[PDB]
Amino acid sequence: PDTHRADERRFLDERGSSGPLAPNGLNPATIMEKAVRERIVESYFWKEQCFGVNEADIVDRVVEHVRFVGGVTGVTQKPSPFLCLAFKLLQLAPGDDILKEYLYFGGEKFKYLRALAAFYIRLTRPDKEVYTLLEPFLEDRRKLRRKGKNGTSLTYMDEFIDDLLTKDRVCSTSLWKMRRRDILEDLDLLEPRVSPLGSLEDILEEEEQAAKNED
Amino acid sequence: MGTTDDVDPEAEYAAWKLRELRRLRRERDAIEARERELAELERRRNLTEEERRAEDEAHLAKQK
Repeated sequence: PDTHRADERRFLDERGSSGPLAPNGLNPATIMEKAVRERIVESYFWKEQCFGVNEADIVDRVVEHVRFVGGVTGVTQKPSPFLCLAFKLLQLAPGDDILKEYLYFGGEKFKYLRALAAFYIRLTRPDKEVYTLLEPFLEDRRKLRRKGKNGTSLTYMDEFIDDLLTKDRVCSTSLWKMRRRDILEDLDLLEPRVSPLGSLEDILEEEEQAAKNED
Repeated sequence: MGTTDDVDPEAEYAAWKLRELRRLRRERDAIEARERELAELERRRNLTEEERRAEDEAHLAKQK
């Protein structure tokens, strides 16, 4: 009595023939590399915690099980629960409402949920939309753990977002190549990014004022 | 390991401020680089026929 295994097997073994595409025009099943897909579906966490899960279950699993951001680590090539849940999100293909909830409301309560949502958005969304959605969270300064060679190292949400926005490979996953932000700006699709701090000149003026006055 | 937020709000905000400043400086550097590119473009545009010929020949013979 297990339709779940059948559905998963169907998704993994072939897609795009009977697969709805991501908003960026990619096929969700092939967004992550085949090798990594193998490492995930074979993994214990996938088999015991991702089996037949739901979008609600996604939040529950994130709170319960993810303690860091990472791809595949160690000699055994174990995929992080974070990565596995990302792959599951690729499977579930959640809509804008669910992503909105995860990111803003869930993200406010659970930082790793925001990290997951941001990752998924970078994976599945058009470049302009990705910049517009993710750039505000450069103001999110909450601490995150990232999986290193032994244990974990410290990073921050704004650093993770910046990585998503500026790097080709994140969490053992190749991110679809994007038009650079300056290209979008040149094409008038995007205005230049506005920092919460303001312009560099403004920062210089405030700095000079703070220095001149006694402090 | 594990992470705990807001153990020292002031310090954490200061650190974030430096990170954001770093991003801002990166953006500024990019802008200046682009302006240098436009400057060189314009410079090429204003070369005479013979000047451009001499320049391109010099570059080619140099790469040779």
